[PDB]
Amino acid sequence: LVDRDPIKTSFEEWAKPGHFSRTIAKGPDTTTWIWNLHADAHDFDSHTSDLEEISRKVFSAHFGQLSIIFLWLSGMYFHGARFSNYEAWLSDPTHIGPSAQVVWPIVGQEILNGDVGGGFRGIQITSGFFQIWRASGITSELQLYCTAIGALVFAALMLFAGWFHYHKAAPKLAWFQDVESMLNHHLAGLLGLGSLSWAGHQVHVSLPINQFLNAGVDPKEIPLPHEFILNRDLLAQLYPSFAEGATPFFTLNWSKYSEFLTFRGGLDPVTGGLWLTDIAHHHLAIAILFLIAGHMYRTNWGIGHGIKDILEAHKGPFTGQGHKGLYEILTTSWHAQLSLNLAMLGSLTIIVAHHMYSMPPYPYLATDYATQLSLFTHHMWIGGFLIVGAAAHAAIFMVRDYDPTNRYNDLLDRVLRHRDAIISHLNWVCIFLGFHSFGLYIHNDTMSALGRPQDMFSDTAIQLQPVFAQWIQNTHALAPGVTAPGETASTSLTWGGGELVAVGGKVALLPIPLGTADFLVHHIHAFTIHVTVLILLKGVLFARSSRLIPDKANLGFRFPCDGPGRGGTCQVSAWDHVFLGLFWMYNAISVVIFHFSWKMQSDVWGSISDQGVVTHITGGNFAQSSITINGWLRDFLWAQASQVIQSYGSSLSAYGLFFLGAHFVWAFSLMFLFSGRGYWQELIESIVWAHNKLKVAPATQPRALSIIQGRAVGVTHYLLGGIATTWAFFLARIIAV
Amino acid sequence: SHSVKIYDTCIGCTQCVRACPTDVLEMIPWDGCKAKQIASAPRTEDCVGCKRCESACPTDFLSVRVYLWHETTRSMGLAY
Amino acid sequence: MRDLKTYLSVAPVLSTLWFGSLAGLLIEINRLFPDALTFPF
Amino acid sequence: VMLAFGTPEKQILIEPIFAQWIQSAHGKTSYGFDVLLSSTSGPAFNAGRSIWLPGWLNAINENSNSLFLTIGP
Amino acid sequence: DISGLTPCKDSKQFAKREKQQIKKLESSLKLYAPESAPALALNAQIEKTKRRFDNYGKYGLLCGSDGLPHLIVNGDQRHWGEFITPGILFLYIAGWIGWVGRSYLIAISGEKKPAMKEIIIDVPLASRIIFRGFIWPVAAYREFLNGDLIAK
Ligand code: CLA
Ligand code: CLA
Ligand code: CLA
Ligand SMILES: CC1=C(/C=C/C(C)=C/C=C/C(C)=C/C=C/C=C(C)/C=C/C=C(C)/C=C/C2=C(C)CCCC2(C)C)C(C)(C)CCC1
Ligand code: SF4
Ligand code: SF4
Repeated sequence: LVDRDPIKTSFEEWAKPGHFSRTIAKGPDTTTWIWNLHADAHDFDSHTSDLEEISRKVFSAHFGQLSIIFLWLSGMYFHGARFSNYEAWLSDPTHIGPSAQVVWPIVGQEILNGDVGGGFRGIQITSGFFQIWRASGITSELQLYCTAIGALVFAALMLFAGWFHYHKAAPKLAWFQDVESMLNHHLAGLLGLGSLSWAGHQVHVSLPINQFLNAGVDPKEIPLPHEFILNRDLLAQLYPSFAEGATPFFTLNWSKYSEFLTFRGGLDPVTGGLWLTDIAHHHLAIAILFLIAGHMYRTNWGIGHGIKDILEAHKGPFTGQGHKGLYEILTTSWHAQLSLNLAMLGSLTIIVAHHMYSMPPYPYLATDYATQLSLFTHHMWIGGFLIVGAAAHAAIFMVRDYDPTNRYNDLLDRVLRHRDAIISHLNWVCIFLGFHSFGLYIHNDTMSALGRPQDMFSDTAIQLQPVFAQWIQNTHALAPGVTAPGETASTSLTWGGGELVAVGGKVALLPIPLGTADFLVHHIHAFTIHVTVLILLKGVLFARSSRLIPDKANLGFRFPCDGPGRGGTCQVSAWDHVFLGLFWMYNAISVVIFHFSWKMQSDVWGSISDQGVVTHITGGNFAQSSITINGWLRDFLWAQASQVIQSYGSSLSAYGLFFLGAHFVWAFSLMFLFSGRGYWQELIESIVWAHNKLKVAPATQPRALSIIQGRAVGVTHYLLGGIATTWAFFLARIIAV
Repeated sequence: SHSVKIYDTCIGCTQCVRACPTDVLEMIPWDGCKAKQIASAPRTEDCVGCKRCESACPTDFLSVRVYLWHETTRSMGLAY
Repeated sequence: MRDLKTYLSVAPVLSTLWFGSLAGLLIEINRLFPDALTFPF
Repeated sequence: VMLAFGTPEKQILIEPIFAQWIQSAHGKTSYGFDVLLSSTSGPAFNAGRSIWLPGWLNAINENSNSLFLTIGP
Repeated sequence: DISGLTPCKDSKQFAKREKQQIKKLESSLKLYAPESAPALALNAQIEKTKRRFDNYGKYGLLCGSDGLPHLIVNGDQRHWGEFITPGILFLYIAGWIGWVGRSYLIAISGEKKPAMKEIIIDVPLASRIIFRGFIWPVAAYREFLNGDLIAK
């Protein structure tokens, strides 16, 4: 199912911009043509109506994405070998700050090459690559150079594959629609075999090298990874069970492998991370489970399941026919699959962000506060963006590919017939949550201002205790020995076990208390999430029609309005709902990251002394100061911003410059959001007049930006400015202290 | 009700009546253009004011003009 | 190739080349004569 | 940017010469321009030296009030 | 002493600023071995700072009460290098750029599809036009005198 040489390789189409569209290829009468060229670059569905060609175009771009990712990985690995102090950091991870970037001295920018330890001058990095390299057994820079070379080779291979599968042998449509085979392969081979290979690498390389490192041996005296394979005596000395070979595995005497395959739980006191034996056992079990899961769906040999057969058998007295017809929708529309995958990926990213901080998987990662904060905020933002994109593409599918005549589905029909109740109930829930979550903050502020601290919602006057979460913490703290007999310690130290882990005089992790403030902040999170969901679902559900504009589907997915009639019809399209929900996503993620930062700085992170007294960074003021808006403004925003505003003249002045630059970018966006196109089109007419006077009027007539373009520019600049401000503030605050 | 007017720069291409979301505009015979036609607005009480007619006029400046005026239950598009 | 030369004359590529050469020249000039506040000649 | 890199002497600081000249024309002696009312031998100073110039010059040359404050870049 | 300013070479605050910067730079040098590359970089930075301060002292700038140089733009011949000469150079360069752009725009105005020559530049024609802007003042003045500069 491939075609030989579908499209000739030529430079002819390079010299004719806009060849993908008939209208754009005509020529640039005005300046709107240039903007329209870029906005429709990757909309393959608008270029042609053939599903096979769209699938072939989609298949090739992923190869370019993979090549770009491989180039990025190659650069990251190469910079750590040539412009880094990784070897010096390896001998003292607790007193040296990782750095992998140096700057050329031209205009006085060499001040950014601050001292970081190990006789090195550079920029301190917070991506956590040093911990990953240490956990993999990497010791010298030659291995990093080899990894960079391999990544370059893989990027070249990906680029060649991308060219080949589009210009020499393009698969047919019947190849793409083999969902059962694709699922079987991506489950058994992509995931299970990868987990098995990583488990093997961890067993044979990471474990002995990491044990030698934790023993305190000089990294230059540790035997090379290949010495543990050729010389089984070394492994037998390290692990006696290796002397028996693979015989216990094939005789089901798996108890002999308990030395390097454990079920301990908790953190390693030496490094502050999870035990590597637990990780190896976890990867082995996950590989087995994924290998089993990949033999469910039917193929050329009869045995297995048919996804259509599974779907068609589920229906209920409330839902009618049920899931019949969903198989044909998901195997014919690219947008629905994209929306579902984007939503699932965003949720998974948020879950990963939440899980990484409380269960540190890398050595010397819990005590690196900047890395933890950066990873948390980065992954949360990525998850939010993916979640928004899911709804955007769901609306796109609803507008374009919906067709009840040939693709009828009962479940989709029933949802669209009672959307008013869903929207009204969601509106009521949002209003109730906003009143009963944010209103308690204003009450506390008013009572504090009036001089009545005894009438506030606080731990000392009127308690609002999160009794349900405390019960979960108590249950999980008592899990070992009762409901998890095979475990020695709890999964996390934050459950409330009472034990504290200190590495290098710093607090890695300890139980986290929950009080009245956590109740309020959690309900604030719920309120913001509910409002965002309301906006996106209202946008998706009313994409085709409404009581105001019955024929909204004919106007398309991205149109500005339908005139000033009916009192005003501004921003009625589904695109405008995504444009509006991006702001609320930004708001929710900012509140969440502020909560995380303040809570960790106030109740977890700190230093321990010889007598064992913990002194936190901010002194534990979160409980009594976060219950008012004035407290958030004073003890968090005003107090913690002194690091970034006093960074001039030092190696951290770049963050100080980025603070003001992001301020300017954020403030600059309000011009596009608060104004309209007619004023700017009328203003241009006067500017064109004087150019005509001096014979400098261009033939490409200048036109003001369209309404949609202006809204997009405004939202983009707004988001960029806000995120850059928060990034600069966080990094400047956390690197110094 | 809104006010809709037609001016004698009409060329009678029937583009405004086809874009009308309600039944407001119509064509009548005329003399003064090649097409021998001109538009008319006999049912302005059904006008909503979305101004789709002006988006379809090919004449340099519009031969059909809509002036927003006193609002009723029909011109506001309410189905309460 | 005529079509390859045509693609090199498009606005973004020409602008990128011009600005790269310009930035290189300015950086070299500032490297040769650093910290200039007044015109002494 | 000059302050960020730790070299404050690279700033572009420009004196408000014209406003300082105007201030000196009113009798202020903090810039050493010596023009008009700041010059004791000019016709303008000699004309009004016996009516209002003493009090105005006393008030303008005292640096605690808000009368013609000193200016800079 | 214009507006009560003092020369850089006679200002004590200027020397204090130089000493403070040098002392701040020398503190980080004690953390590294003399043969190490960061020591060489810090030595070069110290030498550059000393050279910059000496050059500022030599050029006859004026310092304020804070020990910072100030620029006089009123037209005094003693300070024509701060504003006048760079201004003339900038005016010449900007006129060159504008004249080249206007000439290129005028040249392609008579073509069948002039908008196509604006997104895809006619490189030989532009290159032939680029060198012409070196004498832009004379051409502009003579075009103004003949009444060709302003569109009718
Ligand atoms: C797997 C991820 C994925 C994929 C494959 C797609 C794919 C697609 N999306 Mg999409 N989208 C995604 C995620 C994704 N999206 C997410 C997460 C969101 C939410 C933010 C959206 C929101 C979204 C909207 C709102 C729209 C699409 C549209 C489209 C289609 C046309 C794309 C196009 O023309 O863009 C062209 C690409 C660009 C113009 C580049 C944008 C430049 C960015 C925004 C600025 C970057 C700033 C940068 C840092 C500054 C450096 C600049 C430099 C020059 C100096 C295409 C099928 C469009 C569509 O289907 O219309 C019918 C459409 O209207 N998407
Ligand atoms: C060579 C082309 C050219 C020329 C001769 C002029 C000339 C003029 N412009 Mg102008 N302008 C241009 C391009 C040009 N513009 C472009 C491309 C833009 C869009 C960014 C503008 C935007 C603009 C505004 C918004 C305004 C002017 C104004 C003016 C007048 C005041 C003088 C001045 O410095 O304004 C300032 C000039 C600028 C800020 C323009 C920026 C410099 C551009 C980027 C140079 C680009 C040149 C171009 C690449 C030529 C390529 C040549 C190559 C093919 C060989 C003056 C008649 C002002 C006026 O009096 O209103 C009528 C005014 O308010 N211009
Ligand atoms: C249109 C631009 C513009 C505007 C609105 C102002 C407005 C103002 N200036 Mg001002 N100024 C300008 C340009 C401008 N300036 C330029 C370009 C220079 C440098 C020469 C100065 C230098 C300057 C000084 C030194 C002082 C002011 C001050 C003031 C304030 C008091 C009024 C006054 O003295 O007028 C001044 C009006 C002018 C100087 C006219 C300039 C307008 C022309 C058309 C600009 C053309 C530039 C020209 C091409 C340069 C050629 C030089 C070349 C030969 C090298 C007032 C707010 C005073 C103040 O109160 O500061 C606190 C003050 O002391 N200005
Ligand atoms: C880091 C990195 C890199 C590299 C990588 C690598 C180097 C990898 C490797 C990998 C590997 C190297 C893998 C492997 C694998 C293997 C496997 C997967 C196997 C399997 C096997 C099996 C499954 C078997 C089974 C069995 C049974 C069951 C029964 C009978 C017996 C036997 C044994 C046969 C690069 C440069 C790219 C860049 C980026 C980053
Ligand atoms: S009103 Fe406009 S569209 Fe209708 S006939 Fe006249 S010119 Fe044509
Ligand atoms: S404004 Fe709208 S409703 Fe009124 S006549 Fe025009 S198209 Fe019809």
